[PDB]
Amino acid sequence: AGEILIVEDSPTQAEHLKHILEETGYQTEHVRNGREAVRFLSLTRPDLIISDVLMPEMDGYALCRWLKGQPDLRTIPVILLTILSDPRDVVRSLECGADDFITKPCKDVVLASHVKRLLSGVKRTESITLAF
Repeated sequence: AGEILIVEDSPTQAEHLKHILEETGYQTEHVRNGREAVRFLSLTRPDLIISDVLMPEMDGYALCRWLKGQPDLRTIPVILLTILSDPRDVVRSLECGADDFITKPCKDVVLASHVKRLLSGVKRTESITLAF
């Protein structure tokens, strides 16, 4: 129990995220950019999303802004994996509206506890639901 969508362009980094999250017991799915995540979320609802920033088509900031715009999807917790190397990085992060920020190079332990914490938070909420 725990279905997590990983949004990551680097195949090896995606794999590392796959390893450490499945080892703690989550089921995971992988997508390469934000636009693919949109296509995924048309059919499937994950419990949590982890997105990197740098990606083709639709970057992680843009995906977060989009997710928080959608009335049924805004509730899914998003972790932004980000690198803050200049003031524009800080501004883009502050505006994207992710639920959690983790800067790259990170400890697996920290990523682990963040996922856990955010997922214990959404244990306070049907086959058919109307979108109106």
